[PDB]
Amino acid sequence: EKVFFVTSPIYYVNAAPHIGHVYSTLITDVIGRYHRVKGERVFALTGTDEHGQKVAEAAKQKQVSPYDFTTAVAGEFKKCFEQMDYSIDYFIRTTNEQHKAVVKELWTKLEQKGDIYLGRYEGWYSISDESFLTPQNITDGVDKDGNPCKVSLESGHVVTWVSEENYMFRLSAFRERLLEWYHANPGCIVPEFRRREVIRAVEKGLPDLSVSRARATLHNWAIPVPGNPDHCVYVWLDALTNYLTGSRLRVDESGKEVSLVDDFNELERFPADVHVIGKDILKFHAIYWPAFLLSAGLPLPKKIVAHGWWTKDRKKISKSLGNVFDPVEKAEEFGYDALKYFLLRESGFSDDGDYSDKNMIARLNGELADTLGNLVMRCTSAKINVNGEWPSPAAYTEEDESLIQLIKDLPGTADHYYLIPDIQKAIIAVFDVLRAINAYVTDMAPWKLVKTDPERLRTVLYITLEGVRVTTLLLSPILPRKSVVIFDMLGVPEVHRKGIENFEFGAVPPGTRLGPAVEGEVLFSKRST
Ligand code: MET
Repeated sequence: EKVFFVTSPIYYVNAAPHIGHVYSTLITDVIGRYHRVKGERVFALTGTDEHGQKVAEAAKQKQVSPYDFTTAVAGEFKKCFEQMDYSIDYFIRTTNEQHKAVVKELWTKLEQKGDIYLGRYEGWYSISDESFLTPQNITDGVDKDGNPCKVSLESGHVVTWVSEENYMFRLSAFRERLLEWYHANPGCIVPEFRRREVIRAVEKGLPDLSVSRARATLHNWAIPVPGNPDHCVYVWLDALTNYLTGSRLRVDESGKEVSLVDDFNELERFPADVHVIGKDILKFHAIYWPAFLLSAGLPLPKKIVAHGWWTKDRKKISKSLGNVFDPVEKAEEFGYDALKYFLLRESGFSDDGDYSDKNMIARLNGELADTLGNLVMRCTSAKINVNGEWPSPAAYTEEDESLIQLIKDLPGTADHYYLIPDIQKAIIAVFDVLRAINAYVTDMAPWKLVKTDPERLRTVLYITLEGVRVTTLLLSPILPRKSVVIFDMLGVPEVHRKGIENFEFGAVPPGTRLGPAVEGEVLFSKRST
């Protein structure tokens, strides 16, 4: 029994925030939310990666001091995530003094167990990705302007040769112990094919890792290696330590950090239950990170879910090349909950998704408006629900027991998808049941039963309300604002809107009064063809 701990990756602050970071954090936010809906202590963590050469030089380009720059951008991030209506507990910055204490404390652990030694790194490097790459992983390409140069195959960004005396981590010694972990825990990297990638890599062989860099190279914009001011710590070790730092910070209601604890157990968050990340940063989390943690004798995480990169109208995203995709703007256009749904629904973690205003409307009209929207407006109209209450149900037909089974079985299958995690599958799961409820309703024809057979209408309405309820509960994390509006319409008491107990069918007693119906309001609004 522990605080469920879920992360988004801390984002480089070299440019403004955009869909990549928003999507990543939404997943994190959703996973966190669901576990809270369960009624569990949760700790969600997003943040910014502010040190290193990439950011140091991005500051230099705009021609302002990095101290000013990083605080400026971090602000654009805090603003945007605040606009997206997330429920992240704390927002972490690698410039934070408590974080340094941790980073240094972690360093010394690695040093005291003798897994750090002074060496050299002579090889390729991407500043834009802050990644060490072998000659096999680089190719010919084009300079930021004219000239021929070498680029990364992974990312297409320029690589420079580096020949520095660095401090070296014995990553090569943790190959065998990594492969046991990949096996021992064969659902610890999601999705499965990304797990096969990681194993295949570690199987080939692992070099040692440069965990320090010549102070000059970095423009002194990093964390000093303990005992040697000539060096600074690899921006990635710095960043990967964010998870441990955040696990150790007591946090006030205003959201400001108020204290760094000595030991990770004191807050019961570490090790992270889930690390949400993107495909592009897999090796750091799936190879380096566990190797570090093993070295330092800390526990390893439970799950790492890597996702893909987005597009718009089948063309990659770029502010400069004619195809932008501003989430705060599209959220203001179509609705914040609606946009989150689309992003979570349209593409699963094994896929590089495709937004378009066409499909956004298709799914908004088809699913949000027509499936779910009509269902809540039906079972709560004056027309069908003449007493504005939860009716007491008569005897159940087999076709009733049929639907009830779905509704009963739904929580458990959604629990699994949410836990994998596979948020797409979980949404579909729910909607299958919503579709099933709209069939049952069309078939029972309650509009007609209000005059023919009120004793029967009681059993239909009840099942429909309880269906809509349980489905809405399990969509809570996806549609946080709209689920509340739904629950209000239904008149579901606040105690019943959360908690594992209210997954069970029949948790709201009959006689429960519905919410006051406002005439002007709809739940979802259709858009043009
Ligand atoms: C601690 S995970 C770091 C992620 C990295 N800063 C990025 O934005 O890709």
